[PDB]
Amino acid sequence: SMSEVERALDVLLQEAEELCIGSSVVELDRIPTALEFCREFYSKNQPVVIRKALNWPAIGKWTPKYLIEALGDRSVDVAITPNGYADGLATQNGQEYFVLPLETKMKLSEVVRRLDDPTGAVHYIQKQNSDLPELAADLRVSDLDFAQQSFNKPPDAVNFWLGDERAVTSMHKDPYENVYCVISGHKDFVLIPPHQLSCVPRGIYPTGVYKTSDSGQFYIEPLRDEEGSDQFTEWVSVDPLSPDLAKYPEYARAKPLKVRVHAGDILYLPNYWFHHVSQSHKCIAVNFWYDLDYDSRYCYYRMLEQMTS
Amino acid sequence: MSEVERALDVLLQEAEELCIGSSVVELDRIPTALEFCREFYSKNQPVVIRKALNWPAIGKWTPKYLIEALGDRSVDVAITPNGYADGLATQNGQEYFVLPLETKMKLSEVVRRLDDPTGAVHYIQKQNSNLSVDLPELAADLRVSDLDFAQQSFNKPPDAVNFWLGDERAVTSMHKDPYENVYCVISGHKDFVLIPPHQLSCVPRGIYPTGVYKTSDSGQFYIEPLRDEEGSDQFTEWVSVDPLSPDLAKYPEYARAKPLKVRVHAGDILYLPNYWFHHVSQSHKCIAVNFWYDLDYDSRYCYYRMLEQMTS
Ligand SMILES: O=C(O)c1ccnc(C(=O)O)c1
Ligand SMILES: O=C(O)c1ccnc(C(=O)O)c1
Ligand SMILES: [Mn+2]
Ligand SMILES: [Mn+2]
Repeated sequence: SMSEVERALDVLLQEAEELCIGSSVVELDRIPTALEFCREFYSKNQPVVIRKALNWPAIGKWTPKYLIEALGDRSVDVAITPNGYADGLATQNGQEYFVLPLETKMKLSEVVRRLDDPTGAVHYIQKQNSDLPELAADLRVSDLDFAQQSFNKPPDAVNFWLGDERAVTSMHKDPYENVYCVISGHKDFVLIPPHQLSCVPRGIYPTGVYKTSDSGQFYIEPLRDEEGSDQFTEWVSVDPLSPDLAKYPEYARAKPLKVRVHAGDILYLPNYWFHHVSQSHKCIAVNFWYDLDYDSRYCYYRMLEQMTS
Repeated sequence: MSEVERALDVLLQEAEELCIGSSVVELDRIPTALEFCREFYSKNQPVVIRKALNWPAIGKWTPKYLIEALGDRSVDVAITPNGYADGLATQNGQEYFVLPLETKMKLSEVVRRLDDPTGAVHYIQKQNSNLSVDLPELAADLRVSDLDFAQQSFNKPPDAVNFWLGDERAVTSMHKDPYENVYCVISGHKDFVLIPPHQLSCVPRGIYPTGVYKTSDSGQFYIEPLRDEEGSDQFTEWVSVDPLSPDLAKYPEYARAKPLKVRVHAGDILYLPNYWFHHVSQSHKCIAVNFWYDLDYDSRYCYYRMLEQMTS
């Protein structure tokens, strides 16, 4: 038999199984109305993927070469890793850390050159925007009103991504509503619903950052507080691509959803959904992050965090 | 405190600090379907809209006009001695959950009994879609299309439409319904006390023998316990507290609860979201109608079932 907290958790999971909560990513051929989106997806905290939804100029024009021609081969901020796991788990001297990317700057064409070398380190570009007007002129952001009218606030962030196939984003959650638009290539998402939290292994790890030495080899440097001892972070311990079900029995009761998002597709990723992200080589994407509007679901989720701490 | 009580403390802290289910929103104008979906339905948040309806009914529906328009036909009426149909009452040392005495009588007969201050409490409260079922001719004095602003968020027709006409002594004890509720007062006013689902742990609940009101040959009311052949009580889980006069010594947990009071006048619309606890009083001969819609399941319902397991 099981504990009191575990009886409560089991009731949650059984009720959500019977009702098939978060059991499928809805597939749409056409952009829904603002009301359809509010009713069927936003208010139900439910992912949706809209196929061939966008006809943006970008979708054709945008490549690394065209971006170099357009942006004037500017200097950008790029994240670098030895293993391709920025914000991810890595071992050193037998200790598993949560490591942050080595963040540096370089010329866009140099980034492109370093993307074509399989032998080198893994690079990805994540630009946190709000030349740049020229780039914004290749996008019809109004096409996303159907979703924005549900959130009733402007994008709190608009990110541009250009990255290596080797760049894998490990499973994590975000306090945002997320509208994701692939421009070039395809992005693979693995999604787990919030309420399955108790089936997702999480641990506490010393946090570090990747650094190069004089010789150019990578190591992990522990991160430390204002003055004194180490810093920690809580992070998903399981690998969705190859779950070790022996080490993590409970993960077998989870139900991950797999969705591939192609150029011209839209993916609504609701707030606090677990996701793991892969992509094709030199995939380009832009996504819009909206601050969430707190409802009782968030409070239940905080409670669930407390129960499964 | 235990792990479960710690988790419940988290739930209540976050909800209180984020102003979740913390008030009834007043509007003077009917929202748009999108506004209603975003601000009230998707948030499971109650809202009252003042002077929202201009139905013919709001002018004309009285005891007399209903006696005339319905040809003084016979109707279902719930009767109690204390005014608590489907409520708790004590007898011979035992607290029972009591079902009302249900009978049929002429509409004019009911009106005569509402005019008796000393009589038993009468209430036309059958619900189970008694307006569409038993009173179709009244439907022409309403305009259900005016509720489209909310109906589009439910995306299904009303699964029930109820008609209420009761005594000021007829009080409905606190309970929850598996429905989205659109409440339209026609005459008089209705007083609601509301508590959000996530405060379930602040609401005491008990298992009670079930009974039903009966009269003796002399006309005295009494509770008859409901039992099967074996002599065993059939039980009902019910809210134990009286929102009007809470007994915080008996029920300390109700201290952390925050009831919301709202009076709904003729022409006002109240949206009572699914599984919201509600207690209902009314003015004398208040007339109301309301529309029940089956709820659309999401993870909140699973969390509420977990909350019920956590507090039993
Ligand atoms: O595209 C990504 O690599 C990525 C990484 C982390 N987060 C997100 C997101 O859409 O939230 C996307
Ligand atoms: O108006 C009432 O008396 C009443 C009683 C019980 N329930 C409801 C309801 O609208 O759910 C209304
Ligand atoms: Mn993310
Ligand atoms: Mn009710």
